[PDB]
Amino acid sequence: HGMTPLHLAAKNGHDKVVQLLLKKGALFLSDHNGWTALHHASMGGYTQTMKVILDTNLKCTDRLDEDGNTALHFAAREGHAKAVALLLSHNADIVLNKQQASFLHLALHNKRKEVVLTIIRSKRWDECLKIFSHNSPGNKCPITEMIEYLPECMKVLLDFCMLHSTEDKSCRDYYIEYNFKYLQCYEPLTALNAMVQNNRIELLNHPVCKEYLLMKWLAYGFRAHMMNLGSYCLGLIPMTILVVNIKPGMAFNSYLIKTCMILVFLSSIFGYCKEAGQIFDISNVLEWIIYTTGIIFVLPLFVEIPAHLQWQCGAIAVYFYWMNFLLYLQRFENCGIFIVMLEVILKTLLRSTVVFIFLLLAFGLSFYILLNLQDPFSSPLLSIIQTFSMMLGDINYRESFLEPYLRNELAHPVLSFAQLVSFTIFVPIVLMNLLIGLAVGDIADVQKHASLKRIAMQVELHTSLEKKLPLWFLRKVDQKSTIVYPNKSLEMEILKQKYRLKDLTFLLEKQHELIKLIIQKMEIISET
Amino acid sequence: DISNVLEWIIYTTGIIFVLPLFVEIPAHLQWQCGAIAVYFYWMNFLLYLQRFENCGIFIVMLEVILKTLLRSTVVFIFL
Amino acid sequence: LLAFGLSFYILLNLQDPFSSPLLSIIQTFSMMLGDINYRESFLEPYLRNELAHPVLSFAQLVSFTIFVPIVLMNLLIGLA
Amino acid sequence: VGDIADVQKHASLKRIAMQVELHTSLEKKLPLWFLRKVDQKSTIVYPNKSLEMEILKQKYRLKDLTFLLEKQHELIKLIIQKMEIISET
Repeated sequence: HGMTPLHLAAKNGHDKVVQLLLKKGALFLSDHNGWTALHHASMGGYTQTMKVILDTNLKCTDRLDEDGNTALHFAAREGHAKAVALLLSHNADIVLNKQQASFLHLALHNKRKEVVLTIIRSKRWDECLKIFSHNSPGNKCPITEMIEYLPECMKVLLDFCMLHSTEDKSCRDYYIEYNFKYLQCYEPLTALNAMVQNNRIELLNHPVCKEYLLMKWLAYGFRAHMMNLGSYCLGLIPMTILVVNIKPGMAFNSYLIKTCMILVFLSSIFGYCKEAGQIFDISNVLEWIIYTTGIIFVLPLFVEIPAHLQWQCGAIAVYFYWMNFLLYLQRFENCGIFIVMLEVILKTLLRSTVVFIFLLLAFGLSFYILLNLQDPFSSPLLSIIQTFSMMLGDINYRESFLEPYLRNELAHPVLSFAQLVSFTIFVPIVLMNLLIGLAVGDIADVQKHASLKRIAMQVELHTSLEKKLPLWFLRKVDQKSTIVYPNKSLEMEILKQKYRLKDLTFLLEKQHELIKLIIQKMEIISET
Repeated sequence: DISNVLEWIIYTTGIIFVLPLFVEIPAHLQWQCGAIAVYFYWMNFLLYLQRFENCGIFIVMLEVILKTLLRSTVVFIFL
Repeated sequence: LLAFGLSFYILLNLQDPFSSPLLSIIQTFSMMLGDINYRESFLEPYLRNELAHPVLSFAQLVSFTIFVPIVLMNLLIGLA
Repeated sequence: VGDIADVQKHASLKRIAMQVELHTSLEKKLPLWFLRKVDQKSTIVYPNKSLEMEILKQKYRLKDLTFLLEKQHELIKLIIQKMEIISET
């Protein structure tokens, strides 16, 4: 196979033979597949023998195999944290080699926890961040790979980003400093966008990232709504203060309404000045209704219109302004979840109303046919609205059933009561108890991961902004460091147990095979 | 066998509704038979959408609650 | 509530229980539970043609009766 | 709420189990010669138009482990059975 007795001695880790072979000139040969002996000491992590090799000649930390790997890779693959610490104790170079994968990434693909704890805790660390190749097909940054595989190593890395001094003793000046040099690399927010795609919630609740989002929020994110929503609120309020300060009947054409009339008119065509808004299709049809009927409302600034069509256009206007204003509060924090719940139930009900509109059509026609001569069932599309108005428990039953029954105005009396107890079972109880049960299942689904959802919403908001704002403006507003004065699991538990058991049974193989070897080579005379 | 009794009601009262195509009937019994007809047509039409994909689950939920309530209404009818 | 409260104030002004804002908006708050009157508020004015915008009001009403008594009150149960 | 969450517990399986019931109820009614031209058995698509099995996998690895420990321990009994000693007596 190519092996030379220095390599096998380092393969099974016996320090006393590897020192004497080096004392009798072992000459550090490379075998087939290029595995010099320090790779064998790394593959196994026999650090005592590794101390022997390093203290003699040092012409092995630079050797590459036929894969081009160093022994830092093979110590990281088998995950021997004492070995890499001994290797990083000396000046050991790092290369990307025939896979364009580096040393730190290779520790992460084998998911070895303890070595990358010791990597960041050791010195000579920041250049290992910088040595990851850009535009690599499998692993661009190491920090996004740490998000992809080992989140707890990211957590202790974030623990090094946060500083303290004078620990709440005077409590009037208390110093807390953060560092955000890790959350950068162009493409924005890459260390944080990786957290939500690998849905690592504890890293998002880590107080470095909360202060990191609060930096993006206070620099421009809170200012973004004040230019966005504040424009819309400038379109909103002069519609609303117009409708209160005039009666809904008459038509208009003092010294407060004329400026109010033009103000919604300019903001409507300001909405038409954009085909799409600058911040990233329910709102597209909604604003299009909003922008049409706003102009038609204040159209008596230019041409006379009848008051009937004017106020009709105001009805669609003021209803849909505040409806879309509810959609502008969707991208907030304290008010954000209740819109998301509201749209899920609305999307649940609207994909359910294509089913139960026939249920309404059944009772709607059957009440139209049973009790025609009453006024509230005098027509279809009056019987079917009344049936929709009786969904909640608004069955009238006195002026609709009893007071006509005792004067025998019921056409089919035994049928109508039989329809009614069928009705009062069907839509107010079993539909409305179905329709509650869809809500509780959907809201608990939302509240299952709501804390991740509002953060994933908020990091979406900045990344949708960051590809729109010019980068020269970014350069002065980013701070990348804060100074804070406060005086103003069961799945990964078993998964960690699986890797320890799989390592255990692998250690039992080499033990059993070696125990086969003592039987293969042991003399016997007395037992024969 | 819910549809078997349902169509059997559906098929009787349909004929009795349009029975003035052949023999004259009073209007009171005619429209009475139309009331059972148009109510149970759309009720069974809800059962034909049961075997669909986008509309399928809401019938299955509707029948479970109805089977829950109807095995409960033998108790609370005394209440 | 401000959307339907003004929209009912603008659609059916000439009734007494919507005769003013902060009377239309309390009545809209009182119609949260299923207290949509619908007889003396919609039907009995419609058959005498006292509705100013009839196709809009019913279109507002089925939008209303969906929105606040069902999906808000079923949201608000689901938070409980 | 208890019954709907029971339905939504396995609804995605339920609508599929409903749909495969629908075809199999049909397929034993349609004549097989009509089936022969309408089946295609190949498609061409243009888009431009767990915790239980985790422990269960761990049980089989542990049960194999303790079985490997039996043959190891029995063989380790065998080296004691056949090994000479003089100095320790």
